[PDB]
Amino acid sequence: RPTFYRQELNKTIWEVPERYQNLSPVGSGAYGSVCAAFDTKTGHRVAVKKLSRPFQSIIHAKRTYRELRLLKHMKHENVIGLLDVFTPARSLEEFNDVYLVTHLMGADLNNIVKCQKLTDDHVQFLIYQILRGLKYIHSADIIHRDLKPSNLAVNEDCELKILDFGLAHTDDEMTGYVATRWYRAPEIMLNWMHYNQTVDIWSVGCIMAELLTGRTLFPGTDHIDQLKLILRLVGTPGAELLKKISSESARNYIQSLAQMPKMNFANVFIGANPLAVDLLEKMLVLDSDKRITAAQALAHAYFAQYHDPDDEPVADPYDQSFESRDLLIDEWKSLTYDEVISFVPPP
Ligand SMILES: CCCc1ccc(NC(C)=O)cc1O
Ligand SMILES: [Cl-]
Ligand SMILES: [Cl-]
Ligand SMILES: [Cl-]
Ligand SMILES: [Cl-]
Ligand SMILES: [Mg+2]
Repeated sequence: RPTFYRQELNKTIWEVPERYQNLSPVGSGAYGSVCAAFDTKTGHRVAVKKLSRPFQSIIHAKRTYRELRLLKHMKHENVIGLLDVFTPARSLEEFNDVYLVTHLMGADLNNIVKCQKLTDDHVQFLIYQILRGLKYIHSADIIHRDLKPSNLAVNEDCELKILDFGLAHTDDEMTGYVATRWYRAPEIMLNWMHYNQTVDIWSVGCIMAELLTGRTLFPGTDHIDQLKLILRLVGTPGAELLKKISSESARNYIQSLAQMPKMNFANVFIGANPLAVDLLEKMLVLDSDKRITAAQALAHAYFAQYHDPDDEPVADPYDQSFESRDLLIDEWKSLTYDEVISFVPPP
């Protein structure tokens, strides 16, 4: 066990191993607080996150376990990984606090999109890396659920990592003119379907469109306005898809709208590479069964310059049976403690 030292930063106590030096606050959320630091063992600049109230309820304890399980599994060049996890506690009986350590990320794709002039080669490389990471995530039967520009880190060499997996966002967070909803698939925006991995491909289509034009694709002022923007571009549901729609709330509202045809994407995305237009038409489909998958998209001709089927790896299997398990707070807490003490750092 390393030696730990204590300090108070912005009214919070931080108790961390001596290896982490020069802690400086960089933000707070509802799930924790974050400090930048220098890691003397590896030489990296790191982000250290102290979870807030990790075991305050059954829901919160299960969420803490879920986050740690996910971060310990993800080992891929285009996905955020876990550098370290620690607790100052010396036993399960005194265990209360959890700290997570990752590489410190600078710019996100929002910063790139609003300030930089992107060539077609830039869009190719950025979307290629998203899809490479998504092939890996989906091969473990994980759904990201929250892909958007602020959850994609990008460095000076245009290299990209996927961040901030959806841990299961409030109704207030998705209300009104908010980027938190602009990238969500139409079948989940009003919970007309259960989540599945095809929702992430819709999000990729929205992101790629925004890199090509510099503008949000579906900036709705509320859920209904956003659905209308979507249906104007892709058309109202055809007979084949309506037959598959199980939700009675969806059918009733959908049938109240005048029918509209799918628009011509070459007249929407003026000047874009025709191969980019073709890929967008394969992502932005209402029938989620018919959307292109991440593995299929990597082989599309738009990525010919970067695609290498011997360098697009899949994940080890990921056991999610805990998600259907009913446990007490202290049982989730003990499971989390086991995962903290068994962590082995990357080479
Ligand atoms: C405006 C329609 C919203 C919607 C509702 C359901 C589905 N179902 C499938 C299987 O893809 C897909 C949808 O796009
Ligand atoms: Cl140390
Ligand atoms: Cl503790
Ligand atoms: Cl965003
Ligand atoms: Cl597993
Ligand atoms: Mg985020």
